[PDB]
Amino acid sequence: MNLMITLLTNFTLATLLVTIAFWLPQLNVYSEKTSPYECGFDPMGSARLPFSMKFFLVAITFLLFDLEIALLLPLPWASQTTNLNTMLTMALLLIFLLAVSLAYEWTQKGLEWTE
Amino acid sequence: SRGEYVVAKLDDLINWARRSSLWPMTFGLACCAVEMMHMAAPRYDMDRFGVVFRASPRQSDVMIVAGTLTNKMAPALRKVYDQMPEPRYVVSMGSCANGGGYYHYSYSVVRGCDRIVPVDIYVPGCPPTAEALLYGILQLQKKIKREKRLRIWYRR
Amino acid sequence: SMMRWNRERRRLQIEDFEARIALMPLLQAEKDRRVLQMLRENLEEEATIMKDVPGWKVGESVFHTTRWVTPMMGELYGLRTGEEILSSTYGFIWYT
Amino acid sequence: MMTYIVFILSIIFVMGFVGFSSKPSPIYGGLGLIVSGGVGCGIVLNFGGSFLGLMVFLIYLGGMMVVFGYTTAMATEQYPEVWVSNKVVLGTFITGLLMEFLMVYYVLKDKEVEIVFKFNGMGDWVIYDTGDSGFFSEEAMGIAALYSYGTWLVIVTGWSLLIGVVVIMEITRGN
Amino acid sequence: PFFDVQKKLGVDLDHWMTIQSAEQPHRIPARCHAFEKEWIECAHGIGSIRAEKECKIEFEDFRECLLRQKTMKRLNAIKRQRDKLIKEGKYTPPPHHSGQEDLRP
Amino acid sequence: YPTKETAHWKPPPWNDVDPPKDTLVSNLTLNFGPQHPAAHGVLRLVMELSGEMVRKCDPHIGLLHRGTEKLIEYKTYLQALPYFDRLDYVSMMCNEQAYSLAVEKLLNIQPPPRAQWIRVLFGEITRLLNHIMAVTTHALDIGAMTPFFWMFEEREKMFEFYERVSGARMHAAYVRPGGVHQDLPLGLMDDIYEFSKNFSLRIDELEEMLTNNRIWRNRTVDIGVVTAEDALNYGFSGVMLRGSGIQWDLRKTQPYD
Amino acid sequence: MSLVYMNIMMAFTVSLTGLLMYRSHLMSSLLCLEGMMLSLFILATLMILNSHFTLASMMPIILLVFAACEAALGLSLLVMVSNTYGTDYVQNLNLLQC
Amino acid sequence: MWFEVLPGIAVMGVCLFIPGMATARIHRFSNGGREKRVAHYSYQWYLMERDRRVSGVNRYYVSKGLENID
Amino acid sequence: VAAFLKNVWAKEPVLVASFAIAGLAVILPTLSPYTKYSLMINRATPYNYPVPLRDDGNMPDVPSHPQDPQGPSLEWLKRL
Amino acid sequence: MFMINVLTLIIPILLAVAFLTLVERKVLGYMQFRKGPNVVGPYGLLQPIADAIKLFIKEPLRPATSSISMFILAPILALTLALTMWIPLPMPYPLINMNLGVLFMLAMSSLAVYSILWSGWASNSKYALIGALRAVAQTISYEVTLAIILLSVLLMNGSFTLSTLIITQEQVWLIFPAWPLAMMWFISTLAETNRAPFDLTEGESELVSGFNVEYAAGPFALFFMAEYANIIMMNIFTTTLFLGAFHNPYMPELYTINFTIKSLLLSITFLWIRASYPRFRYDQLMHLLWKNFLPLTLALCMWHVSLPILLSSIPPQT
Ligand SMILES: CCCCCCCCCCCCCCCCCC(=O)OC[C@H](COP(=O)([O-])OCC[N+](C)(C)C)OC(=O)CCCCCCCCCCCCCCCCC
Ligand SMILES: CCCCCCCCCCCCCCCCCC(=O)OC[C@H](COP(=O)(O)OCCN)OC(=O)CCCCCCCCCCCCCCCCC
Ligand SMILES: CCCCCCCCCCCCCCCCCC(=O)OC[C@H](COP(=O)(O)OCCN)OC(=O)CCCCCCCCCCCCCCCCC
Ligand SMILES: CCCCCCCCCCCCCCCCCC(=O)OC[C@H](COP(=O)(O)OCCN)OC(=O)CCCCCCCCCCCCCCCCC
Ligand code: SF4
Repeated sequence: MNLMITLLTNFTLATLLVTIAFWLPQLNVYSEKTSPYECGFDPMGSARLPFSMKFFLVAITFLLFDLEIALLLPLPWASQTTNLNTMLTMALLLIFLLAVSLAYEWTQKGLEWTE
Repeated sequence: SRGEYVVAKLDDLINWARRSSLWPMTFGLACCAVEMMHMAAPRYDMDRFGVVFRASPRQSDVMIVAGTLTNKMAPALRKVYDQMPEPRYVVSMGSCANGGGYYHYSYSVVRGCDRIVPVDIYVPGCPPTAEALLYGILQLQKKIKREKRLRIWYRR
Repeated sequence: SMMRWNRERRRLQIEDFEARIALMPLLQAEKDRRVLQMLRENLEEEATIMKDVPGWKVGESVFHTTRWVTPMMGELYGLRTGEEILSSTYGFIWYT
Repeated sequence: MMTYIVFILSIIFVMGFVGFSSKPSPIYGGLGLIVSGGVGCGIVLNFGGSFLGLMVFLIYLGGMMVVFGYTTAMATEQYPEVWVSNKVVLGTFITGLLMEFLMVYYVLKDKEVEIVFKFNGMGDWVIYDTGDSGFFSEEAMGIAALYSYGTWLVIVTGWSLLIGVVVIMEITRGN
Repeated sequence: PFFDVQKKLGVDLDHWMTIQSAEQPHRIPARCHAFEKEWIECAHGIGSIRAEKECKIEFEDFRECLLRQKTMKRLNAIKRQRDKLIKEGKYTPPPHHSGQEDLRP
Repeated sequence: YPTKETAHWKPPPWNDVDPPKDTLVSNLTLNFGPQHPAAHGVLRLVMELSGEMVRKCDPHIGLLHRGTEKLIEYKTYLQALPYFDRLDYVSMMCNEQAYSLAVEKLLNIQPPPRAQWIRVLFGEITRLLNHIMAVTTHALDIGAMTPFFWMFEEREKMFEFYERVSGARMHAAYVRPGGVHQDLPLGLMDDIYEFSKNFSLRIDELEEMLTNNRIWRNRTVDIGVVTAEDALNYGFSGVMLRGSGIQWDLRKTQPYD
Repeated sequence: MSLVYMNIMMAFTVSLTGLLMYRSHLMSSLLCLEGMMLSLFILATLMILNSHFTLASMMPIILLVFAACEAALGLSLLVMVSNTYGTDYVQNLNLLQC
Repeated sequence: MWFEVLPGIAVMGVCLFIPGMATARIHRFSNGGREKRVAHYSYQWYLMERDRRVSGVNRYYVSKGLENID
Repeated sequence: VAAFLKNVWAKEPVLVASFAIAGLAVILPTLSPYTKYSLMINRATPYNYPVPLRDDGNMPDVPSHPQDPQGPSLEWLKRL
Repeated sequence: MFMINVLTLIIPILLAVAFLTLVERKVLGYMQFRKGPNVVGPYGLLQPIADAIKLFIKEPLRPATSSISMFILAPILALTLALTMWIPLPMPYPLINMNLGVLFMLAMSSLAVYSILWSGWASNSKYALIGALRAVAQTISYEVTLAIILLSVLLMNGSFTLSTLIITQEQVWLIFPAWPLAMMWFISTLAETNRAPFDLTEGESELVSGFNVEYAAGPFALFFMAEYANIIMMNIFTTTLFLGAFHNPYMPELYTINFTIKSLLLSITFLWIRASYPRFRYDQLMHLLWKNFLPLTLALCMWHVSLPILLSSIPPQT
């Protein structure tokens, strides 16, 4: 119960400062103040254009490696077992498979950025 | 009575908090920009007075026009001034931004930046020294101290 | 240094677990008696509520066996107030 | 009302699901799935499995941020229909919210509904257990026993992930 | 084609997980371990047809242990009748259901 | 069996490979404008990018075009002399020396030896000022801002030398056709000697904080590589030529005073 | 059963109708797919934790692992689709109609 | 000199001293002069509610010794 | 193979250190004799309740008291 | 009396945030041969007050082309995530004792990125989108190595509980058997907090002001105190992980003062790192945590899995 009280206290502390930052001071709002900032000059096109990304392969393998380390976090509890040799072998084999995947990406120029 | 006392105290508080937290934007054009960053050198060190650069116009308070304002630069200067939130202040540096200076009769030089933006402090020189620019900044601070905005609101 | 301290911590952990094991039978006896008393209190009040309803039999077991089953959470605290509900069901999970 | 805590969390769960299953824009779909993942972690944390909730929250947050990068690269347009900008999206969002609140009102009145299974009206505190777990947590010990019991599961999962890296690298080749 | 390799070779790959009454880490029992044991031992080696005909009581009792339909049904009946009795004015709750009775242990 | 719906259905290609149908890829066109700490005051780089790899750079200039070389034609030589201070406002005295050398070549007169030695010494001082600003501003653009504040004290000291010899910190108007305007005040060269004594240690600590840092090396080892032939063909002069391997210097090949 | 089961399967059905009716965006259907896997995860772990099937606690981690693997496969196929055509619209995949 | 930042550093020091000491004092007050109980696992929770039941005040930090028994 | 080791230590020492550490971690539990002590320590941790067996009459190995001499003791855990 | 505890936690951390801005400006003055703010008050003690009052009387300036909902929502999320970050930190008693506190920090570290991402996306700007995608790349660079470093360190602790980390190093410091893990942990938290040399988001040179280039005063201050609370608690997290102090259950103030001095020295070293190095590229950082940190971390994880089995030094999980 205490965690929801703490989260609510933090949230209404955060939203109190924003609400007093929008109604307190004097406003002079024109159709020049809110223009997008492009270092002093008018922008040449929209900001919603496709902003192409070069590190797509690293993002996909970030998903796969995040799941690899998600599988790996039960290790402090798994060290409290009786079948210690099998647990040690499977932990070592999982980490070795992670390293094998990383090395195969490294040797195949997958981590190098496109263009 | 009491309301005038309260609004005078509130005016003093907000004037101190505004004059002790001047954030100028990184904006220079010419020789006078080199003199401004020589004012920001460790010899004079305007960071002592709470004066620290902020590159974006949205997070700046005072605009320092240091350099020559040409015809190709005037719409950019005006736009950057417009994007600066209220309250905003303008300090003119050097003879180029004051009245054109050496290039007053030039075909492509705006004769003074006061034709584009409302200027508070004019700092003369070519270039004005770093002590002169610090004097202009302190003059702008003393000008901010003499503002009676809530007093005017209460009287109106 | 970490090896020495970890082995000492394991010895202390085994000592704590031994203390808990020595405490288990008394707590188990009180838990059995409290559960049976609460079930009897719920059954004795179930007859008072169910007097007008036809086709009802008090103390009916929904299972086809006579084997004792573990009492369901709602079978124990079904008639009690919401403070005890929050203290017993979500009490340990919510506790700090 | 506080006894219905998992009910309120599941209603926020379905609200986020119908918010992002209208498919307004994948940025707002990402926000909706972030909300749904967080409140699902909450639900399974009141059921006791804190580790599982923390893992699903962390994994979905990472995946949602990567796919946010993807839609800022790939799935974007000039004027994204964030919400209310399209007729069918607003219509289906309102339809889903109305249907969900309708069945919540129905189950909080008759205390029993029949959609294809049969669902009861009380809170889910009744189906808990009155015993103690001793000096261990059941979910943590199960996923710990993954290493000592599930060697075959470890083998097939690691092999599938390694060949998944191989698969995604030999898909984005171009020739 | 259920090419059962596990019994032919003598290894087990997913046999330890498939039921609720198998071996658990330091023997943590499930909620309905006994009912699963009874239903499993009732219907071993007799086939599926004789399993659904000759172990219907054990299976339906185990299924009631799993989802608990009838338990919450009876609880709903008791709760609804108690609420109607409270609202109408023919019943008063006892003091030990009100918040204090000098609890047992 | 062809029908109305199956009228535009062409058969698939023989190799089952379609032409790539190359639509415009819509490169994002950023504006590295003048209100930017990276751009040196006024520089409108219209920049066509594929996300962040640069595909085209078009530096629009002329935002500081004052039209100096018309007002020079409208004024006398002594009046046009201060115009050369404000072209390169961090290498002023070398510009004064260049203008004076051109006018002295046209006038068939030469300065006295002491004026020449003062000119060369103060040109070396101006070279120190320019190189300090160049290295420190490059480091500030990269991200290391401590050498800027470290060496701007020395820049202030050379500005004090300029003011002592001429009365102005930056635009001295000191080197004129025919020599220099004024003789050196007494005691200036001793202070120059003290400053020159300590400046080696100043350069040493700047170099120690910059030249061995691997973060500084990664931003400079393979950036902006120019071959010698394109450096000659594009009109590059000075430090670019000397860094690309061309053994060229005007102080050794076409010497002055 | 419990009403939390009602809401979880009702969320699953919402995301199922979301996946099966396209809105001219493949990535939104991918998001609906991840929503369905999240709902499966929540339902599985709810019943597993309620019935105290302790050995089955390792299962939903594996299910979510394979969910993310198939999500990564979907994203890679989407990179190929967006590299062929201008955008990721599902109406551009109509070459196999003749 | 270089010791003039030490005002702000000492202010940060006391500002980080405040919350830990505040939590320590609040835990030592609202738990009858003793440390707050840490219930990591359900056995400790069952023991804490056992004390809450034997205490008779519905407040578990009121601790009954062996003088309660006959 | 010494020249290759010198070259790879001259070029990428981080990969050499990682390969050495991983090889050490793989091959050390095979040759070390302290792992059985860890096994017995893990086995001798009492998570459950040690339920007693019914005394039929022929079981002299199992003790009747926790302070009886017969049974598995933990002296080695004290000494180690 | 829980609300009093929450208030006495959440007010001093933002006061210390303001005074950390003061101390950072003073140290960043004093290393570069100059002074800090010493004009406003006695040795400049009133500068954060003046900055705070100034930022809350300036114009709010919501852009017209920006989606207003996410534009307002992002700084609230940033401040709330920085404020709920501090909850399970034991000094020596945490506000909320949690069985799994480390995973809670990891999940909230994942969540706090989204404030930066949505503030970049909502403000219709190209520089803001550039900063947002740089934040995305930074997160996919650092997160795996951060989680696996913390996993391979906690294997000697026995559990994810932060209070057990006090007991597990009451004999010797944990920086001794995991000094390489300590260095890569320090670098990973340098990258997490968007501080130099891994800024790459609020770059004032490659960009103008990064993802908050359109945010005027007030809302911008929320990001400022969110980031400074992040750096303070991350130094506190490192201090708890590797530099545990002597704890007396009768006098907790000894542990509080020892811990406070160590975390202050860590923040001083943090600002020391800030004023010494050039900024990296945003692809050179990706080639740093993957090509240099990840293989050594996998090797160290093998080592720290096999080592408790090796020395019979498996820590208790209770
Ligand atoms: C909190 C407590 C203190 C923490 C320590 C750190 C405090 C001081 C911080 C200093 C300033 C850091 C600023 C940021 C720097 C960022 C760059 C950086 O660090 O990059 C990492 C750099 C990267 O180097 P690089 O960038 O030069 O990489 C070159 C790459 N190529 C060649 C491809 C071009 O170093 C590493 O990656 C090393 C990581 C640590 C390794 C630790 C090894 C320990 C010893 C192992 C055993 C050795 C013996 C031999 C084998 C024996 C086997 C039995
Ligand atoms: C109904 C009754 C109440 C009525 C309402 C008013 C309540 C009080 C409001 C705040 C205080 C108002 C007075 C402010 C100062 C007035 C005097 C003044 O201006 O003094 C100037 C002096 C500096 O002089 P200067 O010209 O700068 O000199 C250059 C250096 N040689 O300045 C100095 O030497 C220092 C000035 C310090 C000002 C006070 C301290 C800061 C403000 C603290 C309170 C507000 C903030 C609280 C916390 C907010 C969240 C962080
Ligand atoms: C058996 C031990 C345990 C094995 C399983 C666990 C492994 C843990 C560590 C995982 C490492 C993952 C990444 C490995 C990548 C290897 C391939 C690679 O990328 O090599 C590149 C590197 C030369 O660099 P370059 O070509 O410039 O790379 C492009 C830009 N950097 O190429 C090289 O530097 C050479 C790489 C191959 C040779 C390495 C030799 C290391 C020898 C250490 C001492 C002996 C250890 C005993 C075991 C035998 C190991 C061969
Ligand atoms: C539109 C944008 C979004 C706007 C709204 C934003 C809301 C705030 C977002 C930030 C907070 C998100 C929180 C997500 C769940 C976090 C769970 C957590 O912190 O668990 C920690 C702890 C674990 O407990 P354990 O370690 O098992 O020890 C107890 C044993 N005695 O657990 C405990 O100690 C248990 C304490 C009670 C737990 C109750 C159940 C969780 C309540 C969740 C409420 C809804 C959260 C919605 C988040 C939306 C995020 C987008
Ligand atoms: S006023 Fe003088 S010093 Fe300043 S920019 Fe103009 S010419 Fe240069």
